[PDB]
Amino acid sequence: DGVGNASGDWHCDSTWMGDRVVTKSTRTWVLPSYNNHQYREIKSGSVDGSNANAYFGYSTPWGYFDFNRFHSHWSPRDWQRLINNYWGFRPRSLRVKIFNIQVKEVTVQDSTTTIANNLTSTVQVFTDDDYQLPYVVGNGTEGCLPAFPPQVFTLPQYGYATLNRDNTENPTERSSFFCLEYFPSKMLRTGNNFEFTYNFEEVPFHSSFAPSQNLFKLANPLVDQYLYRFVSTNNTGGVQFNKNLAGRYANTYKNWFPGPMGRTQGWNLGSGVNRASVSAFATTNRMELEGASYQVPPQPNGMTNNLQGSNTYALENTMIFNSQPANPGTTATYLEGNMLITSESETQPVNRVAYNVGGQMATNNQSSTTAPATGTYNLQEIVPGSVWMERDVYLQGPIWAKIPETGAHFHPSPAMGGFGLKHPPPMMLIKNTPVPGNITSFSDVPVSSFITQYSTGQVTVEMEWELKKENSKRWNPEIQYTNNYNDPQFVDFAPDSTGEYRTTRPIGTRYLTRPL
Amino acid sequence: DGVGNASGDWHCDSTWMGDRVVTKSTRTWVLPSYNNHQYREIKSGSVDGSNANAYFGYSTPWGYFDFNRFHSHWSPRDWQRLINNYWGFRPRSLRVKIFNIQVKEVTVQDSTTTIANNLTSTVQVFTDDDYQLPYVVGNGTEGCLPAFPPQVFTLPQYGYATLNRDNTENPTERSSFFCLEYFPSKMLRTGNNFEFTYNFEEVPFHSSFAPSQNLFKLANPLVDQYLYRFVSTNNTGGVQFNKNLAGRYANTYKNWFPGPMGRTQGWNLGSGVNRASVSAFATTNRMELEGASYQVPPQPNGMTNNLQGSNTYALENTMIFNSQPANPGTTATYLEGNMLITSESETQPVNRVAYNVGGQMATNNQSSTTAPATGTYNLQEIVPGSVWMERDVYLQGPIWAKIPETGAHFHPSPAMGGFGLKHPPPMMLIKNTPVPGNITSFSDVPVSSFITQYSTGQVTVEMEWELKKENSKRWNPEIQYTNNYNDPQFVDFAPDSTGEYRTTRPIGTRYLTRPL
Amino acid sequence: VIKELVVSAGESVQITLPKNEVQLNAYVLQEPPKGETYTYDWQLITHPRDYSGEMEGKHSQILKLSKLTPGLYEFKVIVEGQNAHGEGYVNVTVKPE
Repeated sequence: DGVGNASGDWHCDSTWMGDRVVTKSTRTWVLPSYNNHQYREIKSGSVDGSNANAYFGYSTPWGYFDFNRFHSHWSPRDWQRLINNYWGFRPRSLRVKIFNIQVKEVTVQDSTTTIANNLTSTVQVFTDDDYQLPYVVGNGTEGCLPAFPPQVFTLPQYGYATLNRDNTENPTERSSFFCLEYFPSKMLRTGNNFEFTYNFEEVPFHSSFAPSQNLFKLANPLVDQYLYRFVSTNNTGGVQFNKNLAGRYANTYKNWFPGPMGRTQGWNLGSGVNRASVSAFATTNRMELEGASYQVPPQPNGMTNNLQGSNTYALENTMIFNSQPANPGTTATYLEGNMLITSESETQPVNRVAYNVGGQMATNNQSSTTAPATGTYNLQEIVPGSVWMERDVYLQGPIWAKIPETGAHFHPSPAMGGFGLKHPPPMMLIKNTPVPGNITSFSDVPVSSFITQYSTGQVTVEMEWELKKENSKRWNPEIQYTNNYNDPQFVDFAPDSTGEYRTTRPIGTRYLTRPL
Repeated sequence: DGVGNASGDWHCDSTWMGDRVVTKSTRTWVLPSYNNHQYREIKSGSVDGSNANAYFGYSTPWGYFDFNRFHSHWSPRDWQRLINNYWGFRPRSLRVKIFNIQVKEVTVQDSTTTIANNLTSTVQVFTDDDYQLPYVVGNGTEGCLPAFPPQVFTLPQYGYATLNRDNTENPTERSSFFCLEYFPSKMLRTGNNFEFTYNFEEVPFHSSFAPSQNLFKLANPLVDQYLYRFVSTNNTGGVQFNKNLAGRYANTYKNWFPGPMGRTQGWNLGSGVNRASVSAFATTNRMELEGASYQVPPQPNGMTNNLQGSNTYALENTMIFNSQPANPGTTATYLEGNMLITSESETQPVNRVAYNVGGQMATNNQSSTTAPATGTYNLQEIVPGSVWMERDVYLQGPIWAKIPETGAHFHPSPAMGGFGLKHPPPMMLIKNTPVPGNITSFSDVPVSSFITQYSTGQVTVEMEWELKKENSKRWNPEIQYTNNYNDPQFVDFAPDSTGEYRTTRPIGTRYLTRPL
Repeated sequence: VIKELVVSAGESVQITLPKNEVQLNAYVLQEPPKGETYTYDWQLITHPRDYSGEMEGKHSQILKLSKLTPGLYEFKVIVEGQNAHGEGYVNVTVKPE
């Protein structure tokens, strides 16, 4: 209620309750006064020789809350207890609560930066629950809540890129500008707090199970099919047929088919017999959209890199995390030992691999003169009767994404993994209100001299997850995420002597196994 | 409720109410920001030539409250009124209450350390009442509430040592990491307080009485036993018997037996005829546990140093306190005049002495050729029909300890004395919330620059003690703890001209006397 | 900013009863100028349990010390100058008869 009273407590826990788990998480944040309290016009042309990077947009002084990663809510033990016990999970509700606001004021006088707090300065928070702003949350950007609870994170500055003109930095007449002070926002002093509740829409469970059985090997290898296959022609043009035998899965009749494919390049990790000195930009899979051509990693769902125990990965198809957060705007050439190169090997009985051709189809009509000929294709889209698996979600990866408000779409599983939401959690924007400096006269030009200041405080996020319980009559034990290190020099998913949070490997969800 | 109102009063008293005494005690504490708000990896190898000292563990920024000593609750007069009037005591309830929180902020600018308080900064307190953390309280460590109420103490930093690997500093795959911000903690401003109640489980009373009668001398010396003893054999092999006479306790039939024993070395205090220039490390009693060998003072219950009025003590068996608190990490060679070397002479009718052999047993089978031979043993464990006395508790010593969560145990009297608790008082952890400094840009790396700050405040602890009333038909007066000094140069258990709290001698509990 | 100096005088002294009356010097490195005045601060940090107390801080180079029960004595001396600040320790170990 006032300055000498706590406006909320530290809730950071998890409570497994049957087929349901709430996951609370309080973090501490810092909000810089971005742009010195003004809207700016960020724009760029073709950098790196590509006019795909040309954008037009606006950068606001508003910061925002991005709790759209799984480690922001899940400890690695509560993640381990999830992915080794349950076949699925999906979010149900959400409860965000910003509290203990305190706003300092830096006063650099003769290089003595005194930092004191003003009790009177406010903080604006609104939530965009009519979805009228550019939703920039679900795009794999930084500025998230940290994985580790005693880390203090700075809130990312809110910008958005509108329509540019002809792949330049210049706008078009459809390019918009959203003023964010034209939205009603709650003014928060140091004794006020901002609560917010949200209920997720009906989404499918994330299929956190690996297949126990190949897709083209769903018949039993004991009894044989009552269907025959064309095998050959005789010395005349008379066709000949053979019975599909029992375990001959290469030529049985299939009833279901794998998912989409676009053949990406496969690069060897580990030892590697890769091509030396490849500038890997000019040969990636691009998807040209209204002018320029864009790299689109990862490719849409229905494929996999990395078959099984092979060091060949499709690096265009994968999600490559770093081990630690990096400095912004770095041009460092990281190697294999720095990254978390993340495999989708668990879905190979259903999905086709991305560094191999998917099949072959007949190219000509045969005759007594022309022999039959086939040709391999590098990409195949949705066929009726297809079945694929969605992208695996990770502890270090995004939870949701917003479906773009277009006319139509085909089934909206995000390519980066997670939950495709039509009405996602609304984007909580926040800024410091501008406090003017010493203004002694009237002028019609607006104030450009402000008290330089930042605010800080805590935020708690309480999600709730409906879980799909495992129910299998499998006899032998399964593979599960065990803590298996040979001679650990450090405890993983735990700090070090420096005090930085050390993660080494990404953690999937498909560890339970389930027959098709 | 707010900054200008006291959030609790100074309760520090004791209220004897029949067979019950409540003992309140308020102290003032200081909490430094330990580790600069981060988890670290403390580890060590073999120091002092011993790989027993090799540990792996983690050090938290959390401090904790350790009121697990008897002088934290008891004045020496209320301790004197206890140990001279009652045969037993045990804790019943507990009530801890942290209040009057105020958090300063040190700002060293040009070597002028200005210390001002911020009204907005918080303090996290949780209590670990599901016992999920490593309980480090009952282990004889420093950082307790002081004996003397106007002393201000600093809260000890919370660390714990997990499993290392092969007696090195490296971890094993079973070594855990407990994040303490993954526990729900109450955020406390300067107008908030933290209350906590606790009820102790059913424990036995501490037997605060000395025996009035020897264990092997429980018969009367007037009438003689109806049981005979084998005394000798004649010139043939014919056995001969004699009646056990009345007061001949060296050869009567015994019904109860003394406790465990492990023979320790006995060293002479006072004048001393000790062996000169002994490096006393290589000849102590060790107990090798999973690799390395550990000194284990004091040895388990059932023995005593110091028979009666002799200057020979078993220094491996005793509890050696200092007179004053010492600086941390000191390598000073203290002498007899500095220490509080604490005798267990009061329990010698029941317990065996630790610098003598406990008995002798037959080593061979006799014959007409071989004579009978016996051999002294240096250690004897639990025999059915044993009876020993527990370790005496002291005014300067620990109250409780936690039984380790293993499978099984034998009757859990702690070797350091006190009350073996299965569910001990939960460990009240506390830290300062991190307030970030001047952060002007977004970076994905967590904040490492903080406002350097400490907090201070008061804590009151209200225990409640059920007492066993003395009821004896002894005629003559007893020995009691009297204030007996010959020419005092200072009042003991009271300050001096410097103002430091002067204690000279440890105070037991066994002063009442009671027949077996 | 205050600079440093060196305190070195022992650190064992190892006196023995009955001859308990000892005094401790305050050797300073390096060589001070004749204008710089030093202030000293002798503090008793450990002493035996039967110690009476006649050592109170002389703030001088000479530390008188009387009525010593046998045990370990530790003195934290604090040497403070105009732009110089050092400190030292001394273990006086009094043995009985």
